[PDB]
Amino acid sequence: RMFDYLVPNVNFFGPNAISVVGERCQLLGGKKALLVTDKGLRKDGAVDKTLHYLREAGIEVAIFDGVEPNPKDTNVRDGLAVFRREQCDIIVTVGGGSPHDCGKGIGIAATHEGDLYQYAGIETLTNPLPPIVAVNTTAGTASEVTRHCVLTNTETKVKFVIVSWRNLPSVSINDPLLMIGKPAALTAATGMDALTHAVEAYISKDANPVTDAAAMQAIRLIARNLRQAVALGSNLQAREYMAYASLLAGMAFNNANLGYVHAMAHQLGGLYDMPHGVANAVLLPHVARYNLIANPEKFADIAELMGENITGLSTLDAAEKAIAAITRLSMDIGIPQHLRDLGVKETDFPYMAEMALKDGNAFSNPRKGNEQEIAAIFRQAF
Amino acid sequence: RMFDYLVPNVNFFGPNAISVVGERCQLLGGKKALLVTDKGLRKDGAVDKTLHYLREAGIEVAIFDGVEPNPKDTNVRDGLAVFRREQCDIIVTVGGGSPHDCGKGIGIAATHEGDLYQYAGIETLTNPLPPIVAVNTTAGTASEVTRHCVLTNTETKVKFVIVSWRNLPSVSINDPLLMIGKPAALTAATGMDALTHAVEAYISKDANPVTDAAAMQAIRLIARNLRQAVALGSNLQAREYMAYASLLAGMAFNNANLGYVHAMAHQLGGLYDMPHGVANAVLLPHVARYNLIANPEKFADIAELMGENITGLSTLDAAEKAIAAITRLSMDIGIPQHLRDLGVKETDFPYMAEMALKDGNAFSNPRKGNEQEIAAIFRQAF
Amino acid sequence: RMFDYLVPNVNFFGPNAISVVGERCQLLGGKKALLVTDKGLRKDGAVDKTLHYLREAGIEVAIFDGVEPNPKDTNVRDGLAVFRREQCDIIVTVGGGSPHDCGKGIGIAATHEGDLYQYAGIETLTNPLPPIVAVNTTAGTASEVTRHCVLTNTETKVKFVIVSWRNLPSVSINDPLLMIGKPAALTAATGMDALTHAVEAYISKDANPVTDAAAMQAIRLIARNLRQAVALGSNLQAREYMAYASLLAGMAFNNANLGYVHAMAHQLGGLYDMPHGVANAVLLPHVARYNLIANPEKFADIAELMGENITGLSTLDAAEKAIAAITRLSMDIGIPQHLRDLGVKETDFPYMAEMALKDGNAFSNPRKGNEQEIAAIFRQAF
Amino acid sequence: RMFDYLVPNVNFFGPNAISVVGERCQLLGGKKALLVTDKGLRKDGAVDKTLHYLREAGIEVAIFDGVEPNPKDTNVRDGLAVFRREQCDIIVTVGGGSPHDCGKGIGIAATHEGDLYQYAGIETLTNPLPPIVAVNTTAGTASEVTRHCVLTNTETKVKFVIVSWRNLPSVSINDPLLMIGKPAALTAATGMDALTHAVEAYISKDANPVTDAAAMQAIRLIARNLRQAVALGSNLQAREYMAYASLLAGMAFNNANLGYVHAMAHQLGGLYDMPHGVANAVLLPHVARYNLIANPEKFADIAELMGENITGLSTLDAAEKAIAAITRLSMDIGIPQHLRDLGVKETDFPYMAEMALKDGNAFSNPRKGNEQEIAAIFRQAF
Ligand SMILES: [Fe+2]
Ligand SMILES: [Fe+2]
Ligand SMILES: [Fe+2]
Ligand SMILES: [Fe+2]
Repeated sequence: RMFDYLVPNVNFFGPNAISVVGERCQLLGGKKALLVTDKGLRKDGAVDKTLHYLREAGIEVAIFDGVEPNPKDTNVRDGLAVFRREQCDIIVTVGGGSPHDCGKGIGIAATHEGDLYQYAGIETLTNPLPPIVAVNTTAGTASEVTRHCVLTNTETKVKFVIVSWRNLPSVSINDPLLMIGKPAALTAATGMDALTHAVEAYISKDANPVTDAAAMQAIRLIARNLRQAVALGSNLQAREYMAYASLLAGMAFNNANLGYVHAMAHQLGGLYDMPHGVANAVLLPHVARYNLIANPEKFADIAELMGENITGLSTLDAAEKAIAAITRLSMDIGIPQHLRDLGVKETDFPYMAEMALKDGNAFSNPRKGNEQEIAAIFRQAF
Repeated sequence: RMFDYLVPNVNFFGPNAISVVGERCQLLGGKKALLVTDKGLRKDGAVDKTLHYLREAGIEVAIFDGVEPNPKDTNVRDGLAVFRREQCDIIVTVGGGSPHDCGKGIGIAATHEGDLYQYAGIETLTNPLPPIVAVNTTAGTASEVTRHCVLTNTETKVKFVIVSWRNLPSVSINDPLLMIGKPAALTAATGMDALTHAVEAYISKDANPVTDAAAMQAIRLIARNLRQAVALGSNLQAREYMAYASLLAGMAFNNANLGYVHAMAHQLGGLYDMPHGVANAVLLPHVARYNLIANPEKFADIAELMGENITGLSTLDAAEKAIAAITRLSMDIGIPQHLRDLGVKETDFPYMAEMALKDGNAFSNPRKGNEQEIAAIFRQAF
Repeated sequence: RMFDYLVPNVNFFGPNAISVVGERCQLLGGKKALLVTDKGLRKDGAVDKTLHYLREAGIEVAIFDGVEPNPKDTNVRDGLAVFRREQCDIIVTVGGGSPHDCGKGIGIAATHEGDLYQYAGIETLTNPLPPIVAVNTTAGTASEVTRHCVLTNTETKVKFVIVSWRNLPSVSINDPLLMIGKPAALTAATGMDALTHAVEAYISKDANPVTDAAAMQAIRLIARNLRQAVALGSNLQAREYMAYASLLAGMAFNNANLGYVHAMAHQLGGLYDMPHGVANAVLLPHVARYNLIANPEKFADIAELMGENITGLSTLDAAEKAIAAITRLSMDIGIPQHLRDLGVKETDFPYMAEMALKDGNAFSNPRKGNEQEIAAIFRQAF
Repeated sequence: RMFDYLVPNVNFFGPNAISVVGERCQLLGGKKALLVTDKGLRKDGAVDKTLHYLREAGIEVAIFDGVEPNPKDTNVRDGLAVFRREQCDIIVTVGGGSPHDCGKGIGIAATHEGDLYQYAGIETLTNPLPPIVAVNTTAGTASEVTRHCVLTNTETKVKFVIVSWRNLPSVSINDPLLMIGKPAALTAATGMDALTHAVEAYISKDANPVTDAAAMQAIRLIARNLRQAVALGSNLQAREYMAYASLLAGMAFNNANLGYVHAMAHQLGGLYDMPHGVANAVLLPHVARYNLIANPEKFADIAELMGENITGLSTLDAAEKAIAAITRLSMDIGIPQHLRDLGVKETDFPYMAEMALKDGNAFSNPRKGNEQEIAAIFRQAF
């Protein structure tokens, strides 16, 4: 009946947006910055650019590149050792989801009483984190705009979530010039992740008109730009729109939550460490069809948003076109269409399905299923 | 080429969203609140609710209801004394635009070398304000979401603006249950203010895909709800949508700015002190038609968004329908169609145009004009 | 949010439906009947038919005919006097609106302590009335299916209403064979009265899907049958469908209430005592246009229900066609178009409008108006 | 040529409509209720709700929960024993069809001398029953609004029906808040039972425009909500709309009767004791195709009612779309499509056809068949 809508205070997007990193640290009060990034991204001009604007604005910088794909709690432990030994004032995360998830963890662990795993759950944080300037490199996760901090436990080998308004970065930066170097396959997976965020947020039980505003636009932008962005990575106009789309999808799903697509994709990531992007892609249209009966009117909307002609059609028929439209986009941009080829096996369906209902994202799915109905979705996508 | 996007960190909307004010002050550290409001709102059951939930969460309160319809520099001063003498920690603003502006001004003055004018202009603020929670009771202004602080200088009899990311409230609240008591004519005017925010933001030189997400949905929401809401204030559903519409329109124009409608409306409100909502409403269609040639494609979008059938028409014809649609909506809800009836006089046109050209809102208008062209628009609205 | 839906327990309709009056009096335990009717109807064949079947089933009868157009309170006294002296067990009403109100009044006065006017208002009745078998003769009022009883207070001159589930007749009878003799003007007026019941109930604040089932079908029936009915009274099919329409519109309005049409129609009957049917008729399209902004979507349904082609149209344009259709039907059947022609004076509007805003039927109107706005509608129908 | 139309005097529906059970028992003169229910419903909150409001209203209550799915005469015996032993005044049934038929049966046995099977047939009852308040729990049977009481003869093992106006419950209550807990499969089967009531009544020999009004809206509502209701039972709007739909389908079929779908369903219920709703659903599209030639116009209507596009089509082609729309809905909600999978045997068809031809509902079917043809329908549904 009532909703909250969280989003970073100050956000920057457009080509050359990276040029504000240094300036926005001066305004936040940051003297020294912990730059949190990947081993991969650290050798060209991505971390190098923010590193240039940081020293230009007179901000000292100790870097932490020890962030694994799937951010670990020991990554926060080792990361916090730098923040404390080098005495950093501000956190600058640069990369995809992983650097962002880790920078927040460091912010939490540096500000909240010893240990890290104990603060898992809802609004359970007491004191403000150190300022975080999250410069985002991927048109997919939108973590730079999210309330969510998800790390992986070393002890239990199971991920945990910390959901707090205090995890909202102080400033977000989305510069498409930093994204040009993404290989086609990667821009496709991150692109479908963004799509998945948009439709799941659009059809979520927690969907509202304010959230819809962002989700609808994201779906539209993705449908007009994802193909062209994977076609030619140097296409700036396409990159820009993909960047805005992903940021919009984030503003949406941060406040409306997701559904079964992520609930199932996290399991594929759990058992096979399949890339989160592709896991969402191959499942999307199968879960979307399953969700269809829950709100065919909004699926009719999705079709229209994706460019489909909808004129003389019953709502159910227009809804159908949304499914087709999603699989057409999926097939055009290279996405593998069957789990059979991603290494997945049929015996792991019951376990994954069981886990999927227990996943945090399942609660907001428009259709309340069971373990058998989820196993049938997997088999349809196999 | 580059864009910023500012929005309050944490936002609440939906029926009964007032119930979080006390809890939200607790999380921001506020021990004693300054309640900034109107004499007319100060009794019934609207500021008593925010006074109730603040009392149940254990926050002490000093009320300042000395806010004028056009927030004055002396209103900030007098309210600051109450902030200082009663020793308040946090600012709760309840009402429409006036309490929110005056609230921000109080926040500024309590934090920056005492003076009004001294800090007018762009990013001129150095220090964080006291936390501000803003409860909005009007589906019109969106000042609870805005970076602007507009006061009037009694020394010069002319208004001034302060623009800062620090003016952004800590929390915004949009409870449609509070708005229900709004009389028909008032909701007609406030609706059109929002409508004006949405289209000016959408066609603005500073518009972008992200900005546009909010503007578009707001036009769709207003086109579908404003009529219903002026017909029957107790219609909760229409009240809900108007609140989101006004809020989204705020997320749009806060970051894409406005244009000639507001530039011209402030002049009507500067002389005949015409209600801001009605000044926008009466001028909207005429400034729309003027701006048409700057972006026909986006005016075609507006027609579509307002529910018009565009199927076989040329862009220009479709643009025409957006103007028609706006004036139909304007007439339906009871807006006076001619400035002549609002006591406006033709001899004042030249001077009004001159001022409009200088107004801060003039720069972002998609069509660059002169005094003669602006004067002629007035003539078309007489 | 919660709704009641009242209707007689047993209802008969169709050609020769009258053939059950006797049998149904037997089943209710009535040994002797009070026949409550008009002087006009009481000789020819109409109360004679009902008389024949009462005799055939062994029920002896005493008849009361002193019912005025607009049933007086004294009419009830005179009816109760016959009810007691003749020792009556059951009450059979035959006629239009009046004999039904008078019948119910007698029923009330016979079972509740000696005085009539004192029982005005909502659920004020404690005791069951004698069984009432209501045989309807006009495709207009639907009083045979209604919880209301409305008599004129002879001492004050003003009408009063007793609203109770205990006013529902035991059995209703709607035999179209009994309506064949109605003059064209009478069938036009009663038909418009039925259409009014239907549209006001459809757009009422108290409307719901159960209620709308009856109203939608009644509008559809009237659109396809009223012209045919006024053109030729001996047309059995047209009389059948009008009889069913009127009954359905009763089932609707009894439970969703009415609106500004009826609140204004009663005032025209209050001063010039215009026939209720024609008053509603001349007001309908004008009050409808005023109500449009409250619910354009439902007015768009009305256009469709009435046989208009809505295909390419925006909702508003579709809603327009509902007004057009109504006034087309009005004109076709010979309803007078201007109040001026019915001896209505302009200086009576301020009083009438004031009185109309207080009428019981005004609270359920979808648009909340006032003195001036309702006066404006009068001037439009002038 | 002449029609009766029976329905409870007073009906409540909408969220929280249960809150009137106690108040309504007071007005019917009831001092001590016999709560007639299932062991299942009887703990949680639904007979608890009616118990709460009964006791709050000062009504004492004895409870009989020995009602079987397929209520036996011996249940009525046992229920009646409690009615008399505990000195009960009024009967309150809460549940689906079972508690209602059993509640009616007890009411009959309480006022009608000797046995049960004796009173089987039409208007065979002479005495009024004790007042009956019926609180409905299922959007399916609509027995709370019906003239029928069907029990099972334990001596003969076959079923019997008592059809009477006196079987009409005094008050029906339809609170969708009480229907939320129904598992997906049940709401689907009860929904399709409602659908079957609506289409059979629409196309029955005994159909008329009063009856059709309720039938049409029930079809429209079911086509717009059943998919949503089975997808998420906590969907309040879909629950409301299904509840109003079932009620309307009841008001329709109670008066227009049913046809071959029910005639054949009862035999599946007889032999395999298949759930009524699923037996109906699996048969609907095949019986509908068989009945098509009796009335292609109304199937064309049914197609349009279920949202199908009929614009270009011949009546026959439009009618075809109704059959497809029915089966599409059935599959969408996970209804089993083949009797082969319900444990049905082929050489039971001859016996089932014989019995279907003798069933009470067979008479009003718009197509007169024989044993071969009915058997041939079973074969198509196999
Ligand atoms: Fe994701
Ligand atoms: Fe404004
Ligand atoms: Fe009337
Ligand atoms: Fe049934």
